Amino acid sequence: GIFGAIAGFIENGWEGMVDGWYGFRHQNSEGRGQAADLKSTQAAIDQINGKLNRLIGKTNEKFHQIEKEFSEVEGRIQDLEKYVEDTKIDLWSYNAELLVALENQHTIDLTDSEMNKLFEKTKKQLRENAEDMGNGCFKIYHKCDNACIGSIRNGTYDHNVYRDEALNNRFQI
Amino acid sequence: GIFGAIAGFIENGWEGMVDGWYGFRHQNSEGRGQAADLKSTQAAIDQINGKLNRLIGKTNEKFHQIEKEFSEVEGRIQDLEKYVEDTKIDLWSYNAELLVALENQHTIDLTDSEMNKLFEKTKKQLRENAEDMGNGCFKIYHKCDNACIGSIRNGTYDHNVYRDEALNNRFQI
Amino acid sequence: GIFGAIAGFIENGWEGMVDGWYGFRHQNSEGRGQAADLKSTQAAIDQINGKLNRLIGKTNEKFHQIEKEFSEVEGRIQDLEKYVEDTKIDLWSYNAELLVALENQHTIDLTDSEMNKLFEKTKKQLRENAEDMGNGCFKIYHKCDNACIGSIRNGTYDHNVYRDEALNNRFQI
Amino acid sequence: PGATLCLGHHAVPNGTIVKTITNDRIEVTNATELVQNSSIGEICDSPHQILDGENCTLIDALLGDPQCDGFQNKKWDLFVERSKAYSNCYPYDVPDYASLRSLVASSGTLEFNNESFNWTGVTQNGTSSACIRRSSSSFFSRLNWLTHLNYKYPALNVTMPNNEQFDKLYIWGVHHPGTDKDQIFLYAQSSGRITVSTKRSQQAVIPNIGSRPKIRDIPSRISIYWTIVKPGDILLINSTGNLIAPRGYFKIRSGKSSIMRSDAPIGKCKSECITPNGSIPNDKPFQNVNRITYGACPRYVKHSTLKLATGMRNVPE
Amino acid sequence: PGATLCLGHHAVPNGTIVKTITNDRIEVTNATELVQNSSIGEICDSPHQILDGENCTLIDALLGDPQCDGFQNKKWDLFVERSKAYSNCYPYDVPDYASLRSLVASSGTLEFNNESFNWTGVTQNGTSSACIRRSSSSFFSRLNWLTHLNYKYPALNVTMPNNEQFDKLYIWGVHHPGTDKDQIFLYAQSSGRITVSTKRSQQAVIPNIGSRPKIRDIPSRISIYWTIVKPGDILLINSTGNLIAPRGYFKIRSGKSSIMRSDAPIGKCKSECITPNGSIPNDKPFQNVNRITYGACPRYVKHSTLKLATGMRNVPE
Amino acid sequence: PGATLCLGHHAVPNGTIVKTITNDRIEVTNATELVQNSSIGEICDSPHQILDGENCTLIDALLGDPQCDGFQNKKWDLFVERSKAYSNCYPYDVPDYASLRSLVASSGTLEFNNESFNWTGVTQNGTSSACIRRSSSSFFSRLNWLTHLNYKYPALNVTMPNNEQFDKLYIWGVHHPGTDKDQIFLYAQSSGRITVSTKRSQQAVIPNIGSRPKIRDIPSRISIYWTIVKPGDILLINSTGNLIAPRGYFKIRSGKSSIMRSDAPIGKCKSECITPNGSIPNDKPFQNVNRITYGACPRYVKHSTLKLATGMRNVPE
Ligand SMILES: CC(=O)N[C@@H]1[C@@H](O)[C@H](O[C@@H]2O[C@H](CO)[C@H](O)[C@H](O[C@@H]3O[C@H](CO)[C@@H](O[C@@H]4O[C@H](CO[C@]5(C(=O)O)C[C@H](O)[C@@H](NC(C)=O)[C@H]([C@H](O)[C@H](O)CO)O5)[C@H](O)[C@H](O)[C@H]4O)[C@H](O)[C@H]3NC(C)=O)[C@H]2O)[C@@H](CO)O[C@H]1O
Ligand SMILES: CC(=O)N[C@@H]1[C@@H](O)[C@H](O[C@@H]2O[C@H](CO)[C@H](O)[C@H](O[C@@H]3O[C@H](CO)[C@@H](O[C@@H]4O[C@H](CO[C@]5(C(=O)O)C[C@H](O)[C@@H](NC(C)=O)[C@H]([C@H](O)[C@H](O)CO)O5)[C@H](O)[C@H](O)[C@H]4O)[C@H](O)[C@H]3NC(C)=O)[C@H]2O)[C@@H](CO)O[C@H]1O
Ligand SMILES: CC(=O)N[C@@H]1[C@@H](O)[C@H](O[C@@H]2O[C@H](CO)[C@H](O)[C@H](O[C@@H]3O[C@H](CO)[C@@H](O[C@@H]4O[C@H](CO[C@]5(C(=O)O)C[C@H](O)[C@@H](NC(C)=O)[C@H]([C@H](O)[C@H](O)CO)O5)[C@H](O)[C@H](O)[C@H]4O)[C@H](O)[C@H]3NC(C)=O)[C@H]2O)[C@@H](CO)O[C@H]1O
Ligand SMILES: *[C@@H]1O[C@H](CO)[C@@H](O[C@@H]2O[C@H](CO)[C@@H](O[C@@H]3O[C@H](CO)[C@@H](O)[C@H](O)[C@@H]3O)[C@H](O)[C@H]2NC(C)=O)[C@H](O)[C@H]1NC(C)=O
Ligand SMILES: *[C@@H]1O[C@H](CO)[C@@H](O[C@@H]2O[C@H](CO)[C@@H](O[C@@H]3O[C@H](CO)[C@@H](O)[C@H](O)[C@@H]3O)[C@H](O)[C@H]2NC(C)=O)[C@H](O)[C@H]1NC(C)=O
Ligand SMILES: *[C@@H]1O[C@H](CO)[C@@H](O[C@@H]2O[C@H](CO)[C@@H](O[C@@H]3O[C@H](CO)[C@@H](O)[C@H](O)[C@@H]3O)[C@H](O)[C@H]2NC(C)=O)[C@H](O)[C@H]1NC(C)=O
Ligand SMILES: *[C@@H]1O[C@H](CO)[C@@H](O[C@@H]2O[C@H](CO)[C@@H](O[C@@H]3O[C@H](CO)[C@@H](O)[C@H](O)[C@@H]3O)[C@H](O)[C@H]2NC(C)=O)[C@H](O)[C@H]1NC(C)=O
Ligand SMILES: *[C@@H]1O[C@H](CO)[C@@H](O[C@@H]2O[C@H](CO)[C@@H](O[C@@H]3O[C@H](CO)[C@@H](O)[C@H](O)[C@@H]3O)[C@H](O)[C@H]2NC(C)=O)[C@H](O)[C@H]1NC(C)=O
Ligand SMILES: *[C@@H]1O[C@H](CO)[C@@H](O[C@@H]2O[C@H](CO)[C@@H](O[C@@H]3O[C@H](CO)[C@@H](O)[C@H](O)[C@@H]3O)[C@H](O)[C@H]2NC(C)=O)[C@H](O)[C@H]1NC(C)=O
Ligand SMILES: *[C@@H]1O[C@H](CO)[C@@H](O[C@@H]2O[C@H](CO)[C@@H](O[C@@H]3O[C@H](CO)[C@@H](O)[C@H](O)[C@@H]3O)[C@H](O)[C@H]2NC(C)=O)[C@H](O)[C@H]1NC(C)=O
Ligand SMILES: *[C@@H]1O[C@H](CO)[C@@H](O[C@@H]2O[C@H](CO)[C@@H](O[C@@H]3O[C@H](CO)[C@@H](O)[C@H](O)[C@@H]3O)[C@H](O)[C@H]2NC(C)=O)[C@H](O)[C@H]1NC(C)=O
Ligand SMILES: *[C@@H]1O[C@H](CO)[C@@H](O[C@@H]2O[C@H](CO)[C@@H](O[C@@H]3O[C@H](CO)[C@@H](O)[C@H](O)[C@@H]3O)[C@H](O)[C@H]2NC(C)=O)[C@H](O)[C@H]1NC(C)=O
Ligand SMILES: *[C@@H]1O[C@H](CO)[C@@H](O)[C@H](O)[C@H]1NC(C)=O
Repeated sequence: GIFGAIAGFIENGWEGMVDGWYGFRHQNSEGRGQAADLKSTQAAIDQINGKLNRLIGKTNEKFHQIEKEFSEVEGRIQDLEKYVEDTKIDLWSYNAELLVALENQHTIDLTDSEMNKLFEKTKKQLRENAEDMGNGCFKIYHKCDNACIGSIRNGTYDHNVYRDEALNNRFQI
Repeated sequence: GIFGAIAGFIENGWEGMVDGWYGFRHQNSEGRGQAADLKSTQAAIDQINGKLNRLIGKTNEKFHQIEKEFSEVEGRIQDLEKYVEDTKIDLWSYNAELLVALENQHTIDLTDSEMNKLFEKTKKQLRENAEDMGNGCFKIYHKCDNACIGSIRNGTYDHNVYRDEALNNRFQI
Repeated sequence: GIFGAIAGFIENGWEGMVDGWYGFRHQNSEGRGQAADLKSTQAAIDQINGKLNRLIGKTNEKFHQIEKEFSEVEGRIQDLEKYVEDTKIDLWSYNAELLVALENQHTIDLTDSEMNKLFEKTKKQLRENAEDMGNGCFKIYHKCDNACIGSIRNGTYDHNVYRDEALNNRFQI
Repeated sequence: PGATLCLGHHAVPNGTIVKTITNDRIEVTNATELVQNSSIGEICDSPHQILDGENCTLIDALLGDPQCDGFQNKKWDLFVERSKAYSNCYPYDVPDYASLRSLVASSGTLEFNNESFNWTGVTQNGTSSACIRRSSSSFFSRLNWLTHLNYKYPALNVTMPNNEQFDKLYIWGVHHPGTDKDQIFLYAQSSGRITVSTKRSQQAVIPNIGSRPKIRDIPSRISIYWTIVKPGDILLINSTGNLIAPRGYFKIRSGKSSIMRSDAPIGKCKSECITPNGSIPNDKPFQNVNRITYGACPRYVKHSTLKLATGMRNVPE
Repeated sequence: PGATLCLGHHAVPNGTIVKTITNDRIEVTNATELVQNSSIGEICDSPHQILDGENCTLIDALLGDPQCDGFQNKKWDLFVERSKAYSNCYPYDVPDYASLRSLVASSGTLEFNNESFNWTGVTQNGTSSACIRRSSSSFFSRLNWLTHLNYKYPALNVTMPNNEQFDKLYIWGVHHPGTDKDQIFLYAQSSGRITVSTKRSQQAVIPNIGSRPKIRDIPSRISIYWTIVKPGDILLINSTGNLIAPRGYFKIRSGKSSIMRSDAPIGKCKSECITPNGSIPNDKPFQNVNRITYGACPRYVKHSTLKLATGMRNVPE
Repeated sequence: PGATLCLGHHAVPNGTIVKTITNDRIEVTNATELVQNSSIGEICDSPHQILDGENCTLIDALLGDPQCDGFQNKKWDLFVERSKAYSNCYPYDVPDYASLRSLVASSGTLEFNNESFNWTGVTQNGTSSACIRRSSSSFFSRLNWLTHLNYKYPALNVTMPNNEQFDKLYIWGVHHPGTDKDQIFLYAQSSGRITVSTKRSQQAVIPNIGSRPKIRDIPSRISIYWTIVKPGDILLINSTGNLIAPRGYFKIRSGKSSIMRSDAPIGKCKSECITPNGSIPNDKPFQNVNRITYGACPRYVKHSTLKLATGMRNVPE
C-alpha cells in the first residue's frame, strides 16, 4: 500500500483479532494482551460502506428498447442495431472493469492509511517515553501497567507522569 | 483525508486565516501571532487550477446530428434513434458523476497532503529543539522571539544556535 | 508528489545512479559512495509493469461492422450511422485521455511513495544514533565504516552496538 | 523492564483475490461480487403486469387469429412471446412487421372499439377454411373480408371521423389473389385499388396477383397495413376491390410497456428485473445474464466476475 | 518558558457540500458547479447565422409556398422552425420527408438556378386556388404543373446535363388526381407514368388515383421526390402525364449547417451554444438544459448539479 | 566525525513530458506511447484470408460481370474493394444495394450451385453487346435472360424446393425496357409481372418502361432482388415476362467475414489488424490511423498522442 504499513513495516496481520480491524497488542509487568481500536476500524468501514452505497441497489429502469436478437438476415438496419448494442456493451464493460480496479486500489490504500494514522497518533502520544522499533511496536521505557496501557489506547496517557523515569532509562550509559 | 492532518490531528481550521490556506500560529515571549505560508497555499491552488483547466472552457463543437424528439409514432427506426441517444446520455452522465466524485476525493487528499508536507518540513527544521505535541503544534524548548519564529517560517532557522539551550530544557531532571 | 519526497525534501535526482531507481549515498571515514536499493526499485517497477500488463497487447477483435464513409447523400439512416460512430469515438477518446491522466498522476504518487517508504525504514533502523537533516540525509553520530553503512543498506544494522557512542556525540554540551 | 506496545491489523484464514490498477491478483480480507450471473429461471409476475402470449404472437393477437380470442382487449406491461407460437389463420404478411409489433408492444393494449362503416353494395364477413373458429370457416376477428354482391363491387368511398380525445390505430389489409380467375370470383372485376388516407397521410396499395406456396391450401396472401388517426382528423377509405376492411380501431397509448421473446415459465414471485432467462436480482450494478432486459436491471457486461474489495489486504503469518 | 508554534489551515463560515467516492455529503471550503442549468431564453444571433423560419417549414421554403417567398436563395448556419408554422399551398406529402428536410438543412442553402427545359406540346404553369399568391391562384414557386395542350399530352423525354463543377439537387413531384375524371381533365389520358433517371439512379412513379380528405377544397395530392445529379451526369425526365416538373436546381453544399425546432425568440447577443430553450453559456463541461444542441456546447447529462470541490475540507471550530 | 547517509532517486538527462490530472506538462524519466499513429501502408495477407477485388466490386463478382469470372466460388475473410473498380456489363441497379453488399460480405463466400429450373416455352440465355465475354455478346454469368419463344411468352410458374440442410440465397432481377416497343420485341406482350415467393415471404415487382441515359448504348435497366430460402421451404417464381432468372443459389454462411474499401497494396507479411491505410501493429490500446478497422485492433481515438508515464518524476540538478 502507498503508506507502507500493511504488508509493509507491519510484518503481518493478526488472525486472532476478531473484534476489530486495527488494534494494540502489549507486553508489560502484568502479562500480554490485545485490544481492538474502535475509531480506526469504524473509519475504514465507513469509507468502504460509502463505496457500497454508490454501487449496490442503484440500478436504472429501462422499458421498451431495440431488438437485440434476429431470426433473419436483413443487412443495413440490422447491422446498425447490432453495432449500437455491441458499442454500448463494450463501453459499459470497460466502465465496470475500470471502476472495480480503481476502487480496489483505493480501498487497499485507505485501509493502509488508517493503519498508519493510528500508528502516528500513538507515536505522538508517547513523546519522549518510547522508541519506534521499526515493526509497528514501541519500546516503552517505563513501568506501564494495564491501566497505563489503557490510558494510551484511550488517548488519556499523560506523558509528563513518566518522562523522568523514561528519560533515565532511555539515555542510560 | 488519507494523511490524517486536516480533520485529523489538526483539530480544526482557522476562520481567522484569510490571506492563505495554510500557515503558522505562534506564542512566544513577545506575544502571539499568525502568518500564512505562501508556498504550500500556492501548491494546493496550482493543482486545483490544473483540474479546472481540464474542465472549464473545453467544450466540443457539434453541428447537424440526429433528431431527438418525434411528433408521430414510427416504430423501428425511431426506436433506434431514441435508443442511441438514451445510450449516449447515460454514458456521459456516468462519466460526469464519476469524474466529480474521483476529483473531489483527490482534491481532499491533495490538500491534506500539503498540510502534512508543511508540518513535516517544519518538524525537520527544528531538529532536537522542539517536540511534536500531537495536535499540529511544536513545543519549542528555547527562547524564540519574533525574528526566531520568522526564521522558521522562512526556512533559515539555524538549529545549532539554540541546541544547547533546548537540550538543557528538554532533558531536565 | 503527494508524499513530498521526490521533487520535495529530496532536492533532486541522481543522474549518476544508473543501476537502480532509489538508493543510498554515504560519506564516512573511508570515503564516499553510492549503492542502489534493489527492493524499492523492484516495487516501483512491478507496479508500473502491472499497469502496462493491463494496457499493452490487450486489443479486442471486431469483424463486420457498419459503414463509416459514404459516397452519396442519403439523409436519415446515414445521419444515424454517422452519429453512432461519432458518439462511440468521442466516448473512447474521453476514456483514453482520462485513463492516461489518472494513471500518470498515480504513477508519480506511487514512485514518490516508494522513496518515502525507503526513507522511513532507514530512519527507523537508526533509532537514536542519527538525526534527519531534512533533505533526505541522516547525520550519523558514530564512526560508521563501509561494513557499517552496508549493514544499514542490508537491514542488519544493530543500533545497540553504537548507541552509547552516538548518544555521547549527539547530546554534547 | 518497561513495556512493549505493538500496533496491528487483523487478517483472515480465507482471503479473497481481487484485481487492482497495479496487480491482477491481490488478496484482501473480503470482497463482494458486482456481476449478477444467475437467474431464478422463471419470470416473476409482480410488480410488472405480464401477459403470456402462449401460442400467439402479438401480431396474431392483434389481428384476431382464432386461437388468440382470449387476448381481446387485454393489457400488459410486458408481453411474452413464446418460440412455440404459430399462426393458424389466413396467410398474411406485414410490410415492416417489426415496426407494427414494436408500436403495439410499446402501447401496451389491445383494447378495440367497433365502428359502423356501413358497407353498402358489397358482401361482408368473408371466411376461409384456413381460419377455423369453433369448427367453422372464419377469419381474423378484427378484419372484414368484403367481396362482390350480385357480381357487382361498386366503388367504396367511406369516411370515419375521429371525434375522440385520443389517437385511433386502424389495421387493414389488401388481398392478393392467387390467380386472375380468383380476382373475378371474389371482386367481380379485374383490377382492385385501395387508397387509405387522412388529412396528413396517404397510403395507396395495388394488389399483386399470382401464386404463392400454399398454406392451409391457400395460394393467396393478405398484406397488413396500419393507419393512425389523430383527434380532429378523418379516415377516408377509397377502394374498388381487394380491401380487407377494419372493423374498428385500437386504442393506442404511450407508456412503459414492451415485448420480450422468452420460453421461461411465469412464477408467483416479485422481481423488478426481467430477462429472457428469467427474473434476476437487481442488488448488483452489473450482470452477464442477458443483454435483453426489462425493468430496474443491472447493466449487461462481458465479464463473468468483478470482485469489489470490502476489506484491507490480507497478510497471514 | 520557550515558545509554541502551531501549524494549521484555513476554514470558512459558509462551506459547500460535495460528493466523493467515499462520502455522499462532505463539506469543503469552496466548489464550482459543472452542470449548466439555465438558458437566457433567446437564441443569440451571433456567431452562427440564424434564419428564423417564422410561418414556414424548411420544406415549404424549398418548394416555394407563397408565404415563404422571402426565403428564396437564403443561407443559414441554423434554420429555426417554429411550432406555429403551417402550409398554405397545394396539399402534398414527401416520402421520406425527414431525409429531405435533413439533407437540405445540412446543405445550408436555398440558392436556386432556373433552367430552360423547353416543354413542348404541353401547357405550363398550372395553378390552384389552394395556393394563393398576391390574391391570385398560384402554385409552388419552384415547381411547374404541366397539363394537356389542345387535349393532347404528348410524351415528354427531356434531358438536362450537369456541365457544372458542383452537384445539382432537383425537386419534382407526381400529381395524384382525386378521380379518374380529373385525370382526363388535366392530362387528357387515363394513365400517367414518370421516369426520372441519371446514369447512376432511376426513379419511376405511378400516380394513384382516388379521394383524399379535402384540404383547401383539394382532394388531390402531390408527392415530392428529389434527385441529385453529379457533374458529368444527366437528368432524364420521361413522362406521359402527372409530372410536377422542376424549374431548375438547388445548389447542394456540405458544411456545418443544421435545423432546430424552437419557439425561443432571436436576440442580438453572442453565444456559441444554441438549444431549443435558448442559448446557454458554455464555460461548464456539462448541461441539463436540452439534449438538442448546436455549436460549442456542454454535454447533456441527467444530473441537475455536480459540484467540483475547489478547496480543502472545511473544518470549523 | 561520524558519517552522512543520504537517500535518493535517479534522474535522466532526456526526460519525457506527460499529462496528469493536475498538470498539463510534467517531466518523467520515461513514458510509452499509447496511440498507434502509423501503418506500414500495405495489407498483410496473413492471418486473415484477403481477396483483392481488383477491378470488381463484390456485387459485380456476385452477379458475374465478365471481368469478374476469376472470382467464381471464391471465399474470404476480408474482401478488398478498390476505387478503380468499374462495371462493364448490362446496366443495373440494386434497391438496397448496401444491404445486399453487406450480407454477401458478411457471408464470406461466392460458392454457387447450379439448379435446373426447366424453363419451358421461352428462350433462355439472352445476351447483350454491353456485356462482352471473350469478344462475344454475353450476360451476367449467374443470371438467365429469358425472352419470348415463337412470339409467345407463356406464363411461368416454377418451383425449386430447398431440400438441403443450409440456407439458399437466390439473386434475380426484373428487366425495365427502354420503350414499349422493346417490351414487345423481347417478351411478345405489353405488361410483365414477377412474383417471387416462399412460404414466409413474397416479392412482387412490376417493370417500369421508359428511357434511362444510355450506358454502353443501353437505355434499359435491370433491377436486382434477392430471396433467402430456408431448409424445408420452397422458391416459387411466377412471371408473365421481364424476369431475369437465377441459375442456381449461393451458399450463405455466418462468420467473421467482411468487406473494406482500400487502395493499399497487399503484402506478404503478418498482422492482426487491418485498416484501409494498411495493416497497423496492435500492441498499443489506441490508434488514430482510421476509424475503419478489421481484426484485433487498437481502438480509434481523436488524439494524436497519449503518453503513459513509466517512471518517476524527473528532477535534474
Ligand atoms: C348459378 C350459377 O351458375 N352461378 C355462376 C357461378 O357458378 C360462378 O361462380 C364461380 O363458379 C366457379 C365454377 O367453376 C367456381 O366454383 C367459383 O368458386 C371458386 O372455386 C374455386 C375452385 O374450387 C375455389 O378455389 C378453391 O378454394 C379453396 C379455399 O376456399 C375458400 C377458403 O379460403 O376456404 C372458400 C371461401 O368462401 C372463399 N372466400 C371468400 C371470401 O369468397 C375463399 C377464397 O376464394 C380464397 O381463399 C382465395 O384464394 O376460398 C382452396 O384454396 C382450393 O385449393 C381452391 O381450389 C374458390 O375459392 C372459389 N371462389 C369463391 C369466391 O368461392 C365461383 O366463383 C359465377 C362467377 O364466375 O357465375 C355465376 O353465373
Ligand atoms: C368548349 C367545350 O365545350 N369544351 C369542352 C370542355 O367543357 C371539357 O372540359 C371539362 O369540362 C367539364 C364540364 O363539366 C369540367 O368543367 C372540367 O373542369 C373541371 O371541373 C371540375 C368541376 O368544377 C373542377 O373540380 C373543382 O376544382 C376546384 C379546384 O379548382 C382548380 C384549383 O385547384 O384551383 C382549378 C385549377 O385551374 C385546376 N388546375 C389545373 C392545373 O388545371 C385544378 C385541378 O383541376 C385540381 O386542383 C385537381 O384536383 O382545380 C375544387 O377542388 C372543386 O371542389 C372541384 O369541384 C376541376 O378542377 C376542373 N378541371 C380543370 C382541369 O379545370 C373541364 O375539364 C373538355 C374535356 O372534358 O371537353 C371539351 O370539349
Ligand atoms: C421474319 C420477320 O419478318 N420477322 C418479324 C421481325 O422482323 C420482328 O422483329 C423485330 O423487327 C424489328 C424491325 O424493325 C426490330 O429489328 C426488332 O429488333 C430490335 O431492333 C432494335 C433496333 O435496332 C434494337 O434496338 C437496338 O439494340 C441495341 C442493343 O442490342 C441488343 C444488345 O443489348 O446487345 C441485342 C440483344 O440480342 C438484345 N437482347 C435480347 C435478350 O433480345 C438486346 C435488347 O433488345 C436490349 O438490350 C433491350 O434494351 O439488345 C442498341 O441498344 C441500339 O441502340 C438499339 O437501337 C433491339 O435490340 C432489337 N430487339 C431485339 C429483341 O432484338 C425485332 O424484334 C418481329 C416482331 O416485331 O415480327 C416478325 O414477324
Ligand atoms: C404454380 O405451381 C405451384 C407449385 O407446383 C402449384 O401449387 C401446387 O399445387 C398442387 C396441386 O394443387 C398442390 O398439391 C397438393 O399437395 C398436398 C401436399 O401433400 C397434397 O396432399 C394435395 O393432395 C395436393 O396434391 C401443391 O401443394 C402446391 N404446391 C405449392 C408449393 O403451393 C400452383 O397451383 C401453381 N399455380 C397455378 C395457378 O396453377
Ligand atoms: C372512390 O370512391 C368513389 C365513389 O364516389 C369512386 O368514384 C366512382 O367511381 C366509379 C368507378 O369508376 C365511377 O363509375 C364510372 O362512371 C363513369 C361515368 O359514366 C363511367 O364511364 C364508368 O364506366 C364507371 O361506370 C363513378 O362515376 C364514380 N363516382 C361515383 C359517385 O360513383 C372512385 O372510383 C373510388 N376510387 C377508388 C380508387 O376506389
Ligand atoms: C441466458 O440466455 C442466453 C440466451 O439464451 C444464454 O446465452 C446463450 O447460451 C447458449 C447455450 O450455451 C449458447 O448456445 C450455444 O452457442 C454456441 C455458439 O456460440 C453453439 O456452438 C452451441 O451449440 C450452442 O448453440 C448461445 O450462443 C448463447 N447466446 C448468447 C447471446 O450469449 C445464457 O447462457 C443464459 N444465461 C444464464 C445465466 O442462464
Ligand atoms: C368521397 O367521400 C368524401 C367524404 O364524404 C367526399 O368528400 C367530401 O365532399 C363534400 C362535398 O363536396 C365536402 O363538403 C364540403 O364541406 C365543407 C366543410 O364545411 C362545406 O363548407 C362545403 O360547403 C362542402 O359541403 C366535404 O368537405 C368532403 N369531405 C372530405 C373529408 O373531404 C368526396 O367528395 C368523395 N369522393 C368522391 C369522388 O365523390
Ligand atoms: C418517354 O418519351 C418518349 C419520347 O420519345 C416516349 O416514346 C413515345 O411514346 C409514344 C407513346 O406511346 C409513342 O406513340 C405511339 O406510337 C405507336 C407507333 O404507331 C402507336 O402504336 C401508339 O398508339 C402511340 O401513338 C411514340 O412512338 C414514342 N416515340 C416517339 C419518338 O414519340 C415514351 O413513351 C416516354 N415514356 C414514358 C414512360 O413517359
Ligand atoms: C428546456 O426545454 C425542455 C424541452 O421543452 C424542457 O423539458 C420539458 O419540460 C416540460 C415542462 O416541465 C415537460 O413537460 C411536462 O411533461 C410532463 C410529463 O413528463 C407532463 O405531465 C406535464 O404536463 C408537462 O407537459 C417536458 O416533459 C420536458 N421535456 C423533456 C424532454 O425534458 C426543459 O425543462 C427546459 N429547460 C430549461 C432550463 O428551460
Ligand atoms: C430520350 O432522350 C434521350 C436523350 O436525348 C435519347 O437518348 C439519346 O439518344 C441519342 C440518339 O441515339 C444518343 O446519341 C448517341 O450519342 C453518342 C455519344 O457520342 C454518339 O457517339 C452516337 O453516335 C449517338 O448519336 C444519345 O447518347 C442518347 N442520350 C442519352 C443521355 O441516353 C433517347 O433515345 C430518347 N428516348 C427515346 C425513346 O427516343
Ligand atoms: C403464374 O403462372 C400461372 C401458370 O399456371 C399463370 O396462370 C395462367 O395464366 C395464363 C395467363 O393469364 C392463363 O391463360 C389465360 O386463360 C384464360 C382462360 O380462357 C383466357 O381467358 C386468357 O386470355 C389467357 O389465355 C392460364 O389459364 C393460367 N393457367 C394456366 C394453367 O396456364 C399465371 O398467370 C402466372 N402469374 C403471373 C403473375 O405470372
Ligand atoms: C489513413 O487514411 C485516412 C483516410 O484516407 C486519412 O485521413 C484522411 O486524410 C486526407 C489527407 O490528409 C484528408 O483529405 C484532406 O481533407 C481536407 C478536408 O478535411 C481537404 O481540404 C484536403 O484537400 C484533403 O482532401 C481526409 O480528410 C482524411 N479523412 C479522414 C476521415 O480523416 C489518414 O490521414 C490516414 N492516416 C495515416 C496514418 O496514413
Ligand atoms: C521506457 O519504458 C518502456 C515501457 O516499459 C520500456 O520498454 C523501455 O525500455 C523504457 N526505457 C528505458 C530507457 O528504461
